[PDB]
Amino acid sequence: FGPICEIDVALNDGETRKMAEMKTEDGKVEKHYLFYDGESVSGKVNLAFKQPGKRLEHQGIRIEFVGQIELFNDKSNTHEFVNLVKELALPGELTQSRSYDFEFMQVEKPYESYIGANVRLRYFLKVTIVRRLTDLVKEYDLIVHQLATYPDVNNSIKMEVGIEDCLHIEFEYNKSKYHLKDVIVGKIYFLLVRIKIQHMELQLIKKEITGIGPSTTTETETIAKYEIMDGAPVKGESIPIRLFLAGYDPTPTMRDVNKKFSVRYFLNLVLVDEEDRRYFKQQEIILWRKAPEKLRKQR
Amino acid sequence: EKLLDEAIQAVKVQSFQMKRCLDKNKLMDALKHASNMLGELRTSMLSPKSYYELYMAISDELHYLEVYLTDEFAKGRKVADLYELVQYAGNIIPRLYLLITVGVVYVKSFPQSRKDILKDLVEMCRGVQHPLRGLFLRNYLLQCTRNILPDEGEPTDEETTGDISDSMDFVLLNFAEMNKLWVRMQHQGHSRDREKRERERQELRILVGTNLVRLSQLEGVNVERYKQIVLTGILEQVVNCRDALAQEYLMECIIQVFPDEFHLQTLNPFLRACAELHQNVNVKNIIIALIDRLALFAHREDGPGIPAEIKLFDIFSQQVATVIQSRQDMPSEDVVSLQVSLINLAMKCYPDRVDYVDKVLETTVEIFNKLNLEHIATSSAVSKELTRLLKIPVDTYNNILTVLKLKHFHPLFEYFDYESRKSMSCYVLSNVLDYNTEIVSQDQVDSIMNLVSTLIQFADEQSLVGRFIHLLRSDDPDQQYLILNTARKHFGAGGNQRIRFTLPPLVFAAYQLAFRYKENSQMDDKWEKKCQKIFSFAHQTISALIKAELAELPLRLFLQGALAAGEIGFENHETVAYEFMSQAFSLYEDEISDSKAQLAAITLIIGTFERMKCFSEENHEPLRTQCALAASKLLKKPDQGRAVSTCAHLFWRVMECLKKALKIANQCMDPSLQVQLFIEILNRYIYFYEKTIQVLNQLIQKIREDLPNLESSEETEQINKHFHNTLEHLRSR
Amino acid sequence: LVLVLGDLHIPHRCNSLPAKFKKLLVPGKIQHILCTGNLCTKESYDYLKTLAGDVHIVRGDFDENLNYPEQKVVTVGQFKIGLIHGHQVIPWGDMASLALLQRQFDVDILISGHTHKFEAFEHENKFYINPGSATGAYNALETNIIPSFVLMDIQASTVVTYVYQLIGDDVKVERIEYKKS
Repeated sequence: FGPICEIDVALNDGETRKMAEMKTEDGKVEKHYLFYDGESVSGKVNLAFKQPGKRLEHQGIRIEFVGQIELFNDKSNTHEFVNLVKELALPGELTQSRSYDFEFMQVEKPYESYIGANVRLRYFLKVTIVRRLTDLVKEYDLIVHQLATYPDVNNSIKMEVGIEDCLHIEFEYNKSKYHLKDVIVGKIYFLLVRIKIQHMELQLIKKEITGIGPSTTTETETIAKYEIMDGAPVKGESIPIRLFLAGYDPTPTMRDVNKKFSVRYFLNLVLVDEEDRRYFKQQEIILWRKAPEKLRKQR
Repeated sequence: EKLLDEAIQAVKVQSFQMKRCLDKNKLMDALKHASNMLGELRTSMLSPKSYYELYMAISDELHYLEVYLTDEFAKGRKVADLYELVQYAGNIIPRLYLLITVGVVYVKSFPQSRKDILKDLVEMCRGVQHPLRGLFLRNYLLQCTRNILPDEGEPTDEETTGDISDSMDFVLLNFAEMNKLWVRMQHQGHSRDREKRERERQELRILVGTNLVRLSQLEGVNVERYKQIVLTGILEQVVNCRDALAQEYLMECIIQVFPDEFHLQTLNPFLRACAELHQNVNVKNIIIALIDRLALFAHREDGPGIPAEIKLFDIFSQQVATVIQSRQDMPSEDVVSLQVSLINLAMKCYPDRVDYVDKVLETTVEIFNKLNLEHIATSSAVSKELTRLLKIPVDTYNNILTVLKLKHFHPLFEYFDYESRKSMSCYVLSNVLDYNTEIVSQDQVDSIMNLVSTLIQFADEQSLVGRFIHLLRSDDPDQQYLILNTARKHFGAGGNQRIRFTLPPLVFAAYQLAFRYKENSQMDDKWEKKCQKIFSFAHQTISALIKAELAELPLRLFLQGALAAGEIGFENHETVAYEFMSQAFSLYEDEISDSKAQLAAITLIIGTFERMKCFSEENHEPLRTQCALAASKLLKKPDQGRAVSTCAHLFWRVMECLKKALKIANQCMDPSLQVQLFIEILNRYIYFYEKTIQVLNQLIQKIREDLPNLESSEETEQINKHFHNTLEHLRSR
Repeated sequence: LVLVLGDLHIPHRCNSLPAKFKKLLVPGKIQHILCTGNLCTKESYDYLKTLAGDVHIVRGDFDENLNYPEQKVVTVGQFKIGLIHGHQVIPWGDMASLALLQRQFDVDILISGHTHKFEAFEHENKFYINPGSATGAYNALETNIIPSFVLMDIQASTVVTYVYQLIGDDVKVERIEYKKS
C-alpha cells in the first residue's frame, strides 16, 4: 500500500552558499545544509500525500529544530540541547500534498555539528505529525559550524625536552591556537645527540574524551604521522618544520562540549633510534575553524 | 648488492608509469608514481658507487619529468600551487626532489622570485640529516641550478633579485654542506670499513668539485671579491674540515680550476692557509700544483708578465720556510723538492739575476748544514732528489761560465757519495768540455783546479787538458805561462798517471807560448830570457816525465825543443838545443831495450839535426859523430846501414859514410833483403851525384850478378821491375 | 769515396779539427777513410770511427800506442795505394827521395806528410799525396800551418781528388785528377 504521506522539507534558503561535507560512519560521505549560530531557518514542509481515495487523520502537524547529541550509541540518553518547535497544523486531516510554511527565528546553535565514534552531534528538522499510533517522524539533518576569527595572541610554545645524557632538543611551535587550515612552522634545535637515532616523526594525535566525569572514554587516534627528519644528527643542526595541516580534514578543538565530550589535539615528538625504541613528548594545541573568506591579504 | 638491481628495477616501473600519466596530462597522479619512486633513495643499504649510479639514473629520469614540467610552465600551462602541492607527501625525499623541480621553474618563469626561493631551497636542504642522501640531492640541486644563478652580464628583466653576491654566498653554502658531510663520510657506517669510507671519499669528492667549478664559471667573481669572500669563504671551509683527504682533494682543486691571476696575490694568504693544513696532507702536491701553474703564467706571453710590485723571490722564501716550520714529521725529500722548485722558479722567473739563485742554494747548504744529517750516500731517495736539485743550476745557465763564476757552488759538492761525487764531477766538467769555453780567467783557473780537486781525490782529463790549451789560451805576453805553471803545479799534484797525457801538450802550449814570443820578438825584449825560462820550464816538465819514468815522449819533445831553439833565435839557443840534444841522446842510451823505437829516435834526431842549421861545425861535427856513435850502438845490420847513409847528408865527407854503408851491407845472410839495400845505396849515390860519380857505374854492374842467383817468390819480381824502372830514371835521355 | 788527412795533433798543437771541416765531414757519404797520422789521442781516431768504418791509420811522428801499423798498403778495385806519414824522409820535402819511395813499394798511389803543409803531385807515372796538417798543427820548419783534408773518388782506373784547405775563415778547394797507367 506504500506510504500514506511523504514528508519533504525544502528550505527557503536551501540553495545559497556552498557545501563543506563531513565523513560519517563506515566512511560514508553525507552532505547536509551548513548553518551558523544566529542564522534563521525557514522552509516549506511538503507533506506529499500519496494514497488517493484514502485519508490521513492526525492529532497535529509540527516541525522541530532539534539540536541534540547522542552518546555511546544509546537511545536512552539522547539529549537535545537545541529544541525549537514550529506547529504546522492542529489535529485534523491530510487529503492532498499540503505545503506548510515554517520558520525558526534566529536558531541558536552553541556547538558545531561534529560526529565521533561514541559522539554524534547533529542538527535536524524533525517533522512529527501526531497519528493515533505512529507519528511519521521525518528527519532533515543540518550541518552547523562554530565560527571564530583570528586569536589575539598565538604564543610560541618554546620548550626544552630530551632524555638525560642521551638527547636534548629545543622544539619551538610558533603558535599554540591554530585554525584548521594553518601551517605548523617552527624549529627543532639540537643541544645533545648521543643516541643512534633512526629518525624524527611528529604525530598529530587526537584524544576524544567521551562521557561525563568518571565515565571517561578517551579514544586516541593518530590522524597524521608527519615526517621531518631521518638518521642520527650531531651538535649544531637546526631543523625548521613545515607542515600543512590542510590534508588532514581536522575538527576544531572543542573544550568539553555540554560537559559530555571534549576534542583535544596533541603534537607528539616521536624519536626512534636504530634499536627501535620510541621517545615521545606531548604538547596540546587548540584548533578552531576560522572562516569561509575571500583569501588574500594578511595583517 | 642485488638490492641495487631491484632498486633501479622499481625505478623504471614508476619511471614509465609517471610518463604514462604525463602524456595523459595526469600531473598529480604522475608525481604520485614519482612519489612511490623517489622513496628508493630512502635506503642507505647501497654502496656510494651503487647509490651514485642510481642517483645519475634518477637525475636523468626526473629530467624527463623536468622537461614535462618545463613545457607546461614555459607555454603558460602552469598548474599553480606546485610549490605547496608537492609538500603533502609523507616520505621526505620524494617531497623535496619535487620541490627543487618546482623551484627552478619558478626562478626562470618568475624573475622576481629568484633571490627569495634561493634563500629557501638551500636552507631546506637541511630538511635531511643523512650524510649520503645529503650529498646527492644537493649535487642534483647544483645540476638543476647550474646556469640560472645571476651575474653582472645579466639579461635586463629587472624584476630579478640577486646578483654575483647572491651566487657566491649560495654556492659557498653548498661548499659548506658538502665539505662538512664529506668529513662525515669518514666516520659513518661500520668501523671495519674506514678504508671503504675513504676510497669512496676519493670517488664522490668530484661531486663537491663541481661546486668549485661553478665558482670558476662566475666571471663576476673578480680578484677583489674572490680574495675577500670566495677565497676566505673557501678557506673557512678549508680550515674547518678537520680531515686529511678532504683537505687534499679540495686544495689542489682550488688551484687547478681557479685561474692564475687569482692565485697571483694569494701567495701570502693562501700559503698561510696551507700552514693551517693537517700533517697528513700531501702539502708537496699542493705546492707542486702551485709552482706548476704559477710558472705556467710566468712563461705565457700576451700580457704584462709579472707585476713589478711582486717580488716572488723573497716572498716565496719567507713563506716556504713557514711551511717547513709549520710541518712536523718530515722526510728529507720534502724539503729537497721544495728547494728544487725554489731553484726552479728563481732561475726561470729571474734569468738575468744571478745572486738570487745564489741565496737559495746558499740557504740549501744552510738548511742541510743545520739538518743533522750524515754523509749522503746513494741508497736513500734523498740522493736522487739532491742530484735532481744540483742538476738544475748547471743545465739552466746558458753560458756555463756563470756556473764556474759562482763562489758558493763549491760547498754543494762536499756532501755527496763517492760514486755520485765522481759521476757529477765528470758531468759538470764535461759541460765545460762539450760546449766550447773560450779564454778562462784566473779566478776560474783556480775554480777548475778546485773542480779538479773534487774529482781526482781517466782520459776525461785528457779531453779537459786538450781544450785547456784553448780555454786557457791567453793573448798576454807573460801570464799564459803562469796559467801553464798553475797547470804544472796543481795538475802535477793530481798524481802520476795523468801527467803523461797533459804535460806533452802543456809543454807545447809552452812552445806555442815560446813561438808566441817569436811573434813578440819585436814586441818584447825579454822573450829571449822568457824562452830560456820556458825551454828550462820544458826541462822542468820533462823532468816531471823523468820522475814519471817516461822515456820516448821526452825524446821527440827535446827534438822540437832543439827545433824550437834553433828556429826562434833566442839567446844561447844553440847550446839549449845542444843541451837538449845531449838530454835526448842520454835518455835514448839509458834504458830502451827494443830496437825499432831506438831506430825512430835517431832517424828523427838525424832528420831534425840536418834541418838544424844552427849547430856550427864546432858543434855540428861533434853531434854528427855522436849521431854516428848512436847508430853504431845497435844490434841488427840493415838498420845501421840506413842510419849511416842518412849521416851523409850531415856533411851537406859525404862519400865517406857511403863507403861504410856499402860495407855494412856485406855481412847479411838472406840475399832477399840485402839486394834492395844495394839499390838503396845506388839511389843514395844518385841523389848525391845530382847534387862521387863513377862509383854509381860499377855498383850497377855489381848488382847485376848479385840479382839472379836466388830462388824466387812474389818479392823477387817486384825488385826486378823496380831495378828496370830504376834504370828508367837513370834513363834521362 | 775515400778520405785522406793527417798531421792532426788534436791534443798537441790545436784544440780540435776546425769547425767547418767537422760539418763537411758527416757520417754516411764516405765509404773509406785514410789518415796520414799525428792523431796524438784516440779522439780523432774515434771521431774517424764516428765518420765511417773503413778506416786505416799509419803512425805519425807523435802518436803513442804501438798497435797501429807503421805503413799499410791497399789494392782497392784497380789502384795500389801506399800509406806512410813522412817523417822517415831526408831533408823532409825532397823531390828525389819521395819518387824513390814508390819505386821501393811499386804502388800506384802514396800518402805522406809530416811537413804539415799540403802537397800533391803525379810523377814517374805515379801520384803522391801530402795532405799536410788537417788541424793547422804548428811545424818547426814552416811557421804558419793551414788545416787541410782530402777526399777521393775511385771508379775504375780513375780517381777524383777533393782537398779542402783553410785559408782565412772559409773552405777553399783545389781539384786534381789521376788516371791509372
